Amino acid sequence: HETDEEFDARWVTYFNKPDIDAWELRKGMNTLVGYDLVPEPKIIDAALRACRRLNDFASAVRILEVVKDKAGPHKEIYPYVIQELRPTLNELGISTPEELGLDKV
Amino acid sequence: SVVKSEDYALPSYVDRRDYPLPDVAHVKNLSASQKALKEKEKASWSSLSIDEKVELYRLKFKESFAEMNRSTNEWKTVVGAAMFFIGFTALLLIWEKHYVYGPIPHTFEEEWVAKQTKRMLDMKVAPIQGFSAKWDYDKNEWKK
Amino acid sequence: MAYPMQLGFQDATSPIMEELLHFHDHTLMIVFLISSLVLYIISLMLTTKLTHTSTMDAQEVETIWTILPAIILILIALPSLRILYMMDEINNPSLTVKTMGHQWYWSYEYTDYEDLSFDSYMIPTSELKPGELRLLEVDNRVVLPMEMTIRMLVSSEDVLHSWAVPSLGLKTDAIPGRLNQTTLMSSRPGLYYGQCSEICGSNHSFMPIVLELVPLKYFEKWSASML
Amino acid sequence: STALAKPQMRGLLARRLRFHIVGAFMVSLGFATFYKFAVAEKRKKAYADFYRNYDSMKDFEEMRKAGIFQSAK
Amino acid sequence: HYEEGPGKNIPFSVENKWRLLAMMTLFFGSGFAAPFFIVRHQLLKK
Amino acid sequence: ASAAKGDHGGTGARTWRFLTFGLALPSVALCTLNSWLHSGHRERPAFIPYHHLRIRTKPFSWGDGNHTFFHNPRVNPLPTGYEK
Amino acid sequence: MFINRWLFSTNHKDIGTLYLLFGAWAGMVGTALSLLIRAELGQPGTLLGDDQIYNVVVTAHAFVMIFFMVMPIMIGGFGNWLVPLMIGAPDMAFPRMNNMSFWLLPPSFLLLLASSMVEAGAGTGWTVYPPLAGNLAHAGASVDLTIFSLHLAGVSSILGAINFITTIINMKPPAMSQYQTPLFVWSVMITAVLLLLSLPVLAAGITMLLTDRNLNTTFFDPAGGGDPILYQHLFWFFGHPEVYILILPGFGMISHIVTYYSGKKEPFGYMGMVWAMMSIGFLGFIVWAHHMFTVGMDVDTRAYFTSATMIIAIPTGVKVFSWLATLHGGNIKWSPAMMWALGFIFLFTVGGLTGIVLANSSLDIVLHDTYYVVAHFHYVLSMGAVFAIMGGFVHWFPLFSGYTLNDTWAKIHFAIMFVGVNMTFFPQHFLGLSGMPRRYSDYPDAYTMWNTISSMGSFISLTAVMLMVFIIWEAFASKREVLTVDLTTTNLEWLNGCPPPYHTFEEPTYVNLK
Amino acid sequence: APDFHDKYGNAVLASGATFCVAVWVYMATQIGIEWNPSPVGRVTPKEWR
Amino acid sequence: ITAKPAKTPTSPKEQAIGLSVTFLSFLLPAGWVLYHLDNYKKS
Amino acid sequence: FENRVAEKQKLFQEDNGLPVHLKGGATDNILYRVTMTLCLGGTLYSLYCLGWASFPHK
Ligand SMILES: CCCCCCCCCCCCCCCCCC(=O)OCC(COC(=O)CCCCCCCCCCCCCCCCC)OC(=O)CCCCCCCCCCCCCCCCC
Ligand code: HEA
Ligand code: HEA
Ligand SMILES: CCCCCC/C=C\CCCCCCCCCC(=O)O[C@H](COC(=O)CCCCCCCCCCCCCCC)COP(=O)(O)OC[C@@H](O)CO
Ligand SMILES: CCCCCC/C=C\CCCCCCCCCC(=O)O[C@H](COC(=O)CCCCCCCCCCCCCCC)COP(=O)(O)OC[C@@H](O)CO
Ligand SMILES: CCCCCCCCCCO[C@@H]1O[C@H](CO)[C@@H](O[C@H]2O[C@H](CO)[C@@H](O)[C@H](O)[C@H]2O)[C@H](O)[C@H]1O
Ligand SMILES: C[C@H](CCC(=O)O)[C@H]1CC[C@H]2[C@@H]3[C@H](O)C[C@@H]4C[C@H](O)CC[C@]4(C)[C@H]3C[C@H](O)[C@]12C
Ligand SMILES: C[C@H](CCC(=O)O)[C@H]1CC[C@H]2[C@@H]3[C@H](O)C[C@@H]4C[C@H](O)CC[C@]4(C)[C@H]3C[C@H](O)[C@]12C
Ligand SMILES: C[C@H](CCC(=O)O)[C@H]1CC[C@H]2[C@@H]3[C@H](O)C[C@@H]4C[C@H](O)CC[C@]4(C)[C@H]3C[C@H](O)[C@]12C
Ligand code: CUA
Ligand SMILES: [O-][O-]
Ligand SMILES: [Cu+2]
Ligand SMILES: [Mg+2]
Ligand code: NA
Repeated sequence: HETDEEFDARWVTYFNKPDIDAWELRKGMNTLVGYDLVPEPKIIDAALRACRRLNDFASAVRILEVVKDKAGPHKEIYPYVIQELRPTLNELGISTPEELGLDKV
Repeated sequence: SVVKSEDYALPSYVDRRDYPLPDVAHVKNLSASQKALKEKEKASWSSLSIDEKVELYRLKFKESFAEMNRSTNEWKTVVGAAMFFIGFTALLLIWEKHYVYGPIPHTFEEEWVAKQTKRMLDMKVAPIQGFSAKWDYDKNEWKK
Repeated sequence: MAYPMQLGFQDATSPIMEELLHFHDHTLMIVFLISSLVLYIISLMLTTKLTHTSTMDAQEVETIWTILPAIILILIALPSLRILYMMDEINNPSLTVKTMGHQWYWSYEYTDYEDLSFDSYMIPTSELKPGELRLLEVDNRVVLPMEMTIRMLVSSEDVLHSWAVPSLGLKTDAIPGRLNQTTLMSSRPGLYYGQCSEICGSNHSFMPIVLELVPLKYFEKWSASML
Repeated sequence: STALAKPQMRGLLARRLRFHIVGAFMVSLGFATFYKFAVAEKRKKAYADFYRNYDSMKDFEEMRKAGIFQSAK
Repeated sequence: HYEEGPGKNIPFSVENKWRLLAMMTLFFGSGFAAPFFIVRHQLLKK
Repeated sequence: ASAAKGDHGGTGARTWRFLTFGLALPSVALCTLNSWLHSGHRERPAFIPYHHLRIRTKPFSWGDGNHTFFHNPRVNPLPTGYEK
Repeated sequence: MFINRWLFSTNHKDIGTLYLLFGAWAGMVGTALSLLIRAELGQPGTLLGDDQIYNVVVTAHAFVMIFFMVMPIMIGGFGNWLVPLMIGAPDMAFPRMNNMSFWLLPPSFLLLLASSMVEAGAGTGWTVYPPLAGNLAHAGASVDLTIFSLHLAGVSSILGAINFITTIINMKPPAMSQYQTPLFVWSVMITAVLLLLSLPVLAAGITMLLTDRNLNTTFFDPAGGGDPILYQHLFWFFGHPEVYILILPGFGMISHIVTYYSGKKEPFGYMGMVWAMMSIGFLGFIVWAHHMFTVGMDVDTRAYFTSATMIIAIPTGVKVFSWLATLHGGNIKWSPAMMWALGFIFLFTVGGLTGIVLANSSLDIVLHDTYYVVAHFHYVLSMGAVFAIMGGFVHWFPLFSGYTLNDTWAKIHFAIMFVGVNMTFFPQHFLGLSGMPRRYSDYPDAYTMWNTISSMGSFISLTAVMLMVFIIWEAFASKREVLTVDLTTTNLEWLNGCPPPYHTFEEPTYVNLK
Repeated sequence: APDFHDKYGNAVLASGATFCVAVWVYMATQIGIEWNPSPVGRVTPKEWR
Repeated sequence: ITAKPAKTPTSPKEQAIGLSVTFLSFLLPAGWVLYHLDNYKKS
Repeated sequence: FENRVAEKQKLFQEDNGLPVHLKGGATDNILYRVTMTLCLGGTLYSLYCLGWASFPHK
């Protein structure tokens, strides 16, 4: 059993691998959203930068979507996450799902 | 719209909130314009227009999370149709009562039941709770 | 007898039937609780957007879902077995009566002193006197003394039957070549009804039991009257 | 108005389950008490009250007078 | 070898939905009707 | 009999541990419960000096010669009856 | 080619399809019988006749529902279709003997039909107890045709059991242990062991009844020193295992359906589910005399059978809570199959709990041979076994046929059936507590209201049965061909497409040992 | 785009519930079904002997 | 599950036909026997 | 006796398309037709006997 801190660090390291490939990016996110947690901003940050290195803008938006989805009714998680990620979102030019209108049926 | 039947042996696309990054892109065969957009995507995303970012998203994914999670009006059809068929069943029961069943025995006639009821009270049927317990033997009436 | 729209047991006429009523109340509370908890948990599992789809460890929670049902089972079995052994206790009766099942009626024998025997047939619906009960009355009732311990012996002269009186808590199968014993004690005078309780052919539905419980002195008068 | 504080982000499903299993226990406890009053004790009182001053001879005489018996007219 | 694929791995044809409806109606209907006609047979016998 | 269970393919430690904890020890636990329910002393019967019981053809080589090796005063009478 | 394919089959899928067709047809017969029952009881008085014709109907209703609908559908149908696919095997071990297990069933059913057409039928109860079932109270051929019907059904299932055990032990990939096989495969294996051991005892008992009726033996006749109660022991030594046989494949299907539509790769607590099924199977052999608490047995024996029966609640509760824990945390897909399975979990639990009420031999004195027992077993059969059948049918119909159902229609069908079975059977608890006996064509007047309501419920379930037929027609009529399904990584039976080719796994799977 | 349930679901639900209630009420009250309710609070006992 | 569009779509009118035929195939034979019950108990 | 298994192996592995129950030659076909005719005729006859036994007779 690892601390939260050691769990988060493994996942940051995972997504920060410079030559992570597309398969590993998808495996990573698809595995992580199976757990009973919303991933820490430091994890999402590394995953978004992996998307940048893989020239994959759409998956970056999708990752913000599933972060919001994993919070379920806990409406305060996603705005806190976006707040913590706004520097990265600006640097990389990632538009949020809401800014793209992808949050409306 | 009529797809392939080696599909069962190949990775396929799925919109699943717990499988956010499916095995293949939504759009497999890109046009020249779409191919050019993918090239632009290798540059800074800040240089992408909103319309272009949405198009990158729609190349990769079919439905957004909000779209795949939408509620529907199906329950109205299901509940209403079930009530219709349960209603139709009562037509069968009406038919059965009209054409199949004859009269029930004379022991259900009102006077028989009145006498039967007294005889049951006279023998104190269920006197602790069930039946005679609910008769007032002093006041000669049902307990109020 | 049963009455219209009845939901539960006929009112208890014997001490053992009262014990069964209280034991059923206890067990039904547990049945209702477990049923409702399972229904509740189903709704709980189905009403959240939160997910957890990776492997879950089962070991810890399965201690709870074996130990707690084990304790509940013991809490049912303890009063259940107490009543069982109560029913079986030596009680020394003051009267033995035999009943023999037949297709389709019962006969009764009172042979402690006199050699009294008679047949007991359902009253056909077309012969019921006004206010009598369809499918339940007999021509000759089982006259018995109230407030006394009675030994009933049950057998059959043809196929299986079963001799039952629900408000006394009684059901004893009637098996040819076998003499089954049960004990009967009514706390009250009155008329107590039951029905053949093992499928026995054409008129299984139509061979009822009717006990007629009276004070001892009246039972003795009735017996004396049969000489 | 300034910065949002970090909400709980881990174990949300487990937290919901624990809260509602505890709640279900409380309700079960509650209902057990209702049922004992309204059903089990009710029934114990009804039988005890019926019999506490019950006169079986008087009961028989009433039934006998109403003509219910074959053997005692 | 045998035919394979949807509508081909079954002992009845689904080539025509109305012929199929007749078949299925005869199939399930005959099973549902049989106990009523056996009851009538026993009642009529004696 | 095939008993009523049914799990081979290449027998092994895992299966026998499964049997140990899933059948054998639960049965011991059930029998342990059953026995603790039915314990509690039974009335010791009237003493009768039957000649085929409480045999003494030679004193025992311990004690006073007249007590069996696991003598229980509550339930084991001497040839002369229960001790005080 | 048609005769070669469908009469001479040696193919597990086609033989499974034959069983499914046979079981569906039998379900219509059993449904019609159940409606005749509830028509007789739907108002006070007599509709059809006395208890003989009525109890020929009751007896046939039970035999058809158990031997010709549930077991052929679950074991012959889903078992043959799914077990080889789920272990990557190219067919069953004895593919030709498998076809004989199927073709013994139309003759078995014909013998049951014949029993009801000759003389006055076998109005015995599905238990067929002597002396009522003997040659004085049931003279003539009806009961003997019934015995022979059971003999053929018994041989069918015994050979099928031998086939399933052998297939499941011997034909997995060499790396797959028994603890890597899916729970439905486990459930069929355990069911097959119960059949192997229990049916020969039934066969012994009904053969002794045949010789008492025809060769002047007296196994059950006291005039010769025989005992009617011996028959009951022999019958119920089979008949309690038989009800676990009826539900175990259902448990296995429910495990797969709940796992699938919770979006999970695996059921919660796999080894606990295996343990629980094996425990239930074992305990199911040592409890039979709870069908005999009123026959005159000694008190200590009643105490043992009360206790041993109740202990089965412990492994069964593990399965119920494990299904709930499989739902837990799922991305729930509210498919029609999921609705069947959720209805199963709750209604099976109610029926199991009234079974635990009946296990108490003191209370069973008053509840035995009453409608309380009927309520118990129709909750676990009409709302357990049948709900698992309907859930598996709607779930796997696109695999077997290659076509999708209309989900909205299937949900409507579930809704109608749910109302119908509960209206039919819930009031029967009141009828039982208040003393209405089993196997009665008419009842004292006080029992009218709940019999009236119960019969009304039975018509609602009839409307559901009719609608199902229409729904199956609509699917074959419209021909929406399946493309893909989700979760194939943990549902191997789907990975050869819909329907799979006649021969699958000609090249076996690759599974290594790390 | 609107599906079958958007277009018709409101009408199916309203008409279904209306038909079902009306036909069961008719069946229960107008065709001579004998429900045999409790005589408690209902029947006047009448001399029988 | 995903599927191709129906090869031979079944319109609401076709469904009303299939449903009606299906229900009639169950109801009419049983109805005929039950209607004539009295006619059977007298022969 | 001499071991003639190899000649039966050659016979029953001949690539003639015949299923195993017919691969022995014309005798197999005769025995099959006898068996199936007795089975189907016997079954028809059992159906006639049902019809006869289904009504009051003798
Ligand atoms: C889906 C709908 C289809 C339509 C068909 C019906 C479905 C069934 C739904 C029906 C909803 C059921 C809710 C609890 C029913 C208890 C009724 C009762 O008063 O029972 C009384 C007892 C005996 O009681 C007595 O000896 C004294 C009774 C009188 C008390 C004093 C008050 C005097 C007036 C009485 C007024 C009535 C009180 C009721 C008060 C009501 C409290 C809830 O009878 C019995 O034991 C019968 C017990 C049967 C054993 C199964 C129990 C576990 C089921 C729990 C989930 C239900 C699943 C339903 C099956 C599934 C249901 C969804
Ligand atoms: C699918 C079929 C099926 C199943 C699975 C069962 C399961 C059980 N049955 Fe039943 N039974 C029948 C079909 C079935 N039965 C039939 C057909 C008859 C009548 C035969 C005839 O006479 O024709 C019958 C008759 C019958 C009798 C005889 C009654 C009589 O004739 O007088 C008894 C008595 O003990 C009994 C008990 C049980 C018990 C204890 C279970 C247990 O296996 C149930 C266990 C399940 C649970 C208990 C619920 C889930 C558990 C939990 C949620 C955990 C917590 C629960 C507790 C702590 C209690 N059954
Ligand atoms: C599996 C077993 C089973 C099932 C499903 C049923 C279903 C029903 N039973 Fe059954 N019944 C018995 C087994 C079963 N019964 C037994 C063993 C007895 C005791 C016999 C005796 O006493 O000797 C009995 C006794 C019994 C009695 C008591 C008779 C008496 O004591 O006098 C009654 C009365 O209401 C009754 C009614 C019903 C009703 C209304 C249904 C309805 O719920 C039926 C509704 C219809 C279905 C559930 C559909 C069935 C069809 C399918 C599932 C096929 C689906 C097709 C495909 C998937 C392709 N049954
Ligand atoms: C009251 C009167 C009742 C009368 C009922 C009569 C019922 C049925 C008539 C039976 C006709 C039987 C005809 C011969 C059957 C032989 C089956 C057999 O021998 O099956 C073998 C498998 O069973 C095995 O071994 C296992 C061993 C062989 C099993 C053979 C069993 C025959 C059936 C007898 C009944 C058993 C009942 C048992 C319990 C009492 C071979 O299986 P296949 O799938 O064929 O081939 C596989 C290929 O790889 C072989 O090369
Ligand atoms: C007085 C009135 C009495 C009425 C009594 C009946 C009462 C209730 C009837 C309710 C029936 C509901 C049936 C289900 C309807 C929804 C089906 C559905 O929603 O399934 C979708 C339907 O599609 C589509 O067009 C829509 C297709 C809709 C088909 C609707 C057919 C209705 C038939 C009714 C028959 C009633 C007969 C009454 C007796 C005369 C198909 O799914 P996919 O294949 O994934 O998608 C393919 C797309 O290309 C479709 O566009
Ligand atoms: C328990 C399951 C059973 C479910 C109940 C079935 C529901 C009703 C189905 C309709 O059945 C039809 O009813 C007609 C009456 O409406 C009958 O015609 C009969 O009555 C007519 C009018 O009196 C005459 O014209 C006909 O000649 C005479 O056959 C006809 O035979 C019968 O097929
Ligand atoms: C040992 C065996 C298999 C473990 C494995 O190899 O994976 C496991 C599987 C199911 C387990 C059993 C079930 O979880 C049910 C019971 C749970 C209790 O917490 C202990 C005893 C209990 C009876 C368990 C004993 C043991 O841990 C079992 C039998
Ligand atoms: C109702 C009947 C089938 C009855 C049966 O299956 O038992 C079938 C046979 C031929 C069918 C007709 C035609 O062959 C096809 C047409 C299809 C249209 O969409 C409906 C009407 C349409 C004009 C059909 C009406 C109806 O479905 C018919 C008449
Ligand atoms: C029911 C059966 C007898 C069947 C017969 O009459 O043919 C008998 C034979 C052996 C008996 C068992 C054995 O006597 C051992 C146990 C003795 C206990 O007093 C009751 C349970 C106990 C487990 C018995 C239960 C039951 O009476 C059994 C199983
Ligand atoms: Cu006598 Cu039933
Ligand atoms: O059999 O329960
Ligand atoms: Cu049992
Ligand atoms: Mg009985
Ligand atoms: Na009736």
